[PDB]
Amino acid sequence: MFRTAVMMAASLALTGAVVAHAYYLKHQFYPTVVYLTKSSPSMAVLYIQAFVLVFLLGKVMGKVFFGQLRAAEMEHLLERSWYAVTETCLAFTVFRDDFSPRFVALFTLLLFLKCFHWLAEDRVDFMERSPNISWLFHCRIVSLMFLLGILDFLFVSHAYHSILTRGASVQLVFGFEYAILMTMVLTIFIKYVLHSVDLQSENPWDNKAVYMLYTELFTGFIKVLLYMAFMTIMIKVHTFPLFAIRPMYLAMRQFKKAVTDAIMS
Amino acid sequence: KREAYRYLQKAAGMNHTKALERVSYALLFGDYLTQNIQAAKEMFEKLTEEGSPKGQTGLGFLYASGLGVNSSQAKALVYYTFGALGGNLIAHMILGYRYWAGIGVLQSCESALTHYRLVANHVASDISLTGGSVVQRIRLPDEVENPGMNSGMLEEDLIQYYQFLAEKGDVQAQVGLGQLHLHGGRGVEQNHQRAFDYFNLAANAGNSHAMAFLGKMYSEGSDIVPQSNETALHYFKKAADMGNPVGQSGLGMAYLYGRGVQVNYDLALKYFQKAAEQGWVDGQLQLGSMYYNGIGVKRDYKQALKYFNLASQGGHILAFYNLAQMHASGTGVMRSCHTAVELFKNVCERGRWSERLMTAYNSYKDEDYNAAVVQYLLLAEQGYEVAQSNAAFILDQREATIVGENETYPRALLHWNRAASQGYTVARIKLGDYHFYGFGTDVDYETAFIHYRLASEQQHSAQAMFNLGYMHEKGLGIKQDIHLAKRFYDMAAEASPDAQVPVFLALCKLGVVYFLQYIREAN
Amino acid sequence: VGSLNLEELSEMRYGIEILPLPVMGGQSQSSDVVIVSSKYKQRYECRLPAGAIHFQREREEETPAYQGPGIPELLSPMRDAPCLLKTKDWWTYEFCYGRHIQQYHMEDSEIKGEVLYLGYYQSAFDWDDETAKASKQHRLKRYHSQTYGNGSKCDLNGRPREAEVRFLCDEGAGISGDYIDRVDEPLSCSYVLTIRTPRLCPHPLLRPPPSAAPQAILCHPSLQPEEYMAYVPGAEEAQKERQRQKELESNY
Repeated sequence: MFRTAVMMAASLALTGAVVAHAYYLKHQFYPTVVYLTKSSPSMAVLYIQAFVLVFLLGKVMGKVFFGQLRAAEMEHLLERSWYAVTETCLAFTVFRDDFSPRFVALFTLLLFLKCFHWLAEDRVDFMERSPNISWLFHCRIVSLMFLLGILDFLFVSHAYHSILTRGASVQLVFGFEYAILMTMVLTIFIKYVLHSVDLQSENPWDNKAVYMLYTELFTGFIKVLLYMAFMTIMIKVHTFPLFAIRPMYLAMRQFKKAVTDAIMS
Repeated sequence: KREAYRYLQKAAGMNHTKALERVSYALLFGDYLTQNIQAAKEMFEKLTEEGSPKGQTGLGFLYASGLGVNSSQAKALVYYTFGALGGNLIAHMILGYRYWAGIGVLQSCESALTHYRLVANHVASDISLTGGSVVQRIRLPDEVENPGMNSGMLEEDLIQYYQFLAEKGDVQAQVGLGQLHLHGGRGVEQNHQRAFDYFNLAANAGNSHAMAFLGKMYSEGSDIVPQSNETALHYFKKAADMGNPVGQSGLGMAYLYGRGVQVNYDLALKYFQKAAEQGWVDGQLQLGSMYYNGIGVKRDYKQALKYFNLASQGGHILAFYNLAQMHASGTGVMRSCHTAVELFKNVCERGRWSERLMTAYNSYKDEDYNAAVVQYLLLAEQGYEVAQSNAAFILDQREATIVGENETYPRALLHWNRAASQGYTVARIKLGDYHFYGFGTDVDYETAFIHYRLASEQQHSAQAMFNLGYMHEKGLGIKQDIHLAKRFYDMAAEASPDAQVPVFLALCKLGVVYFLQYIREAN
Repeated sequence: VGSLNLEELSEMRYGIEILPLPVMGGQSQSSDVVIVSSKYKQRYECRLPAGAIHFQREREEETPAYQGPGIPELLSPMRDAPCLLKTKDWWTYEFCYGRHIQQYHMEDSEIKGEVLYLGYYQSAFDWDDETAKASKQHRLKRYHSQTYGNGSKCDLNGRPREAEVRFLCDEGAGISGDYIDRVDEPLSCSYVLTIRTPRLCPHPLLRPPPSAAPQAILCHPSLQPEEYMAYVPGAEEAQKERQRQKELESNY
């Protein structure tokens, strides 16, 4: 993590230089802050420092929960992160609410949770074959599962309250994304308990593995249903969705492959 | 100009007063010549011993503002009074401000009223015989604190765009450029030739204001275009044919003073009323003047007062002059001296010498801060608001090397105090800072608190409210109360949208301290 | 570049008067005289007062306690004529001394809308308690303050309206009577009334110290030592006429 430490040190030095420049421009306490908030490049450097701190926190949390593993997990993280960044910015333009740093923070937190969900899926796929099974692995998995579930439930409840009170303007995107994340967490829990039952039973117990596949396909159906409902509401409210069309196609393709595999089997 | 002043210096020293006075007032202010404070003092002393109004006024300024020779508010008063009695105007305005603000001499409204009335009468004659020059007042504190705004002077790109539009054929652009060149200012020097050319170009298209201003210029006369009463009358008639309020006012003036036609009061009254009904300031002023004087009508002071108020809201100096005269003499309205003095002061701050500010401003942008600070000290002796603030600011940042670096803060505090009494929020906040940190005077949290509170109450300054919240939180001057601090921070937040982040951070700090205290007291 | 006597500028005050025609010029040059010539080449000599060169504080006695009526006694006559009225912007305030503070909207000399209570008489600030810092504030700022609480409800926080009624001295209020000068209020229900009255002016501590002593400047027209033996509202206008006439006549 030498490169991460170097990057965070560089960002900290840059923000310290910006703060020092502002302070030496206005010796008081209020005008320096108002100049920082009025000048654009200084606020941009502050945003970069905030993003770097978020990245450091994400690295710490990933080391605590999963721990390194530096593999296709990282490649999937990068690919889905680029896709999610494109989708998020698209959905942001989808509405006139530009800038709005609180909404930017909300989107960043959503991206944080989505990246952690993808890493959880990759760790589940690694666990299904031949992991370093121990007490700590189970503890990490259950702790991450409970944390993600609690946070997702709280945020979806807040989104439901917001859309009931204010309306379906921008909070519905968060609601649907966190609903998809809840489906992902349900799939993760099902896969983990199935693998635990398979491991604790010594014998392969294949009669349940097919059932696990059944559960998987059912969950996929649920997911695609949610997505199509999203599409419906997104054509009911505004003109035409643009941000989620590619994820819709991906979900449709995955469900089609799953149902074809189930039929041929 | 430099070569002209070289000729003057060659003719100065020991021969004839005019060049001596000119070169002395150039040496003192550092403009058009290298500043020589001691040489200026010598010239002023020689002129005072021999006798001259301007030479005595300069020496009085030196003895009053502390430049060059040791300050003495007793001899400076003598020199100022002899300059005022000699027939000068700068001495008159300086003495008027000194009596109005209670500086140096005992406070009184009568003496300041007299001095400002004399200066206002002279400047009113000047603007009536010339037309008046629009003064562009720019203050360094707001420019430095807000560098992204456009100052009173128009940007060069905007001037180029306006000239391009005028050359393409835009009649309104031509009229605007002609008006700017005739009046001057806003980044454009006053030019009669360019204004005349633009008015001629716009008149060929059919613009009422074009021939209206052409007739006004012909009636008033100029060094370039010779005076022609017949041409002015023709242009006024042509403008008034299509319903131009400026042309109507010009034709009414011609009828009143018999320029081109005979003296007819009824037609002048009708044209003035027609011009006033269209919102034209000059027409309203003329109608109010003829109603107050009773020229052709009965002397009803109510309508004259209303028209003068409307013209003053329009921005005409003569309206303020007449209103101050009415308030001083008790004519039409009750005799109140304070309002008359204020109106006379606002009139006098529009004289020819008021242009010197720009020159001083120029010397501020040329890094020659000494001459800028001397010009600003002079124009702050006269009681300007912009000059006092600018001089205090320059003395504050220590860019002026003329004053002793162990005495910049006393004078800066003095000028901030003067600028606070004329209603300037920045001055009150800076006085609070000076008494807070320890600049100028010893450390005194009580006085800083008082000035901050006064600024917050009078002008509703967000930074004043934030500093009040800080003082209540830290327990400086007043008892340490957190609830009042929260109230003041909320008031600062609601008083301005830019105070969101600092108030939020200060409230976060206060909440952290409150939580720590709660944990300490609770088990 | 040079010294600036800020203390002299603040405290010392002068005024110039020219005598008709004495003869100075040959006497001591003790730096208390200045040689200045008029526009018509006539020379004068203005003799400065004692406080011009050397600044000396007048030995003013320290402000003692009022041997006569006290501060509450000076404010006692306010009960005789209470309920001072003053209209500012959209609201008119009625200060009934010792009774209450009221706020209401007046249209065509008629009270309209809800009538608001700003506070009732709670207590008076006693000047005999010098231990409190409020005594220092009052003495350094020269105002006598009272509090009015338990007023009408505030539609922002629910706390009762609180009013701070402070009195200052003003001789110009002797003819016009007691009148409320300033009204201050932040967005909260915290009213501040500043009233200038002449009843408490005779109090030395509350009366601001003028300490002016307008030391006059005497400009005795000077003459050469060779011609000396051969010759052996309306107030301001009169003063200026005197000055100009003296200058013109001495020019002869």
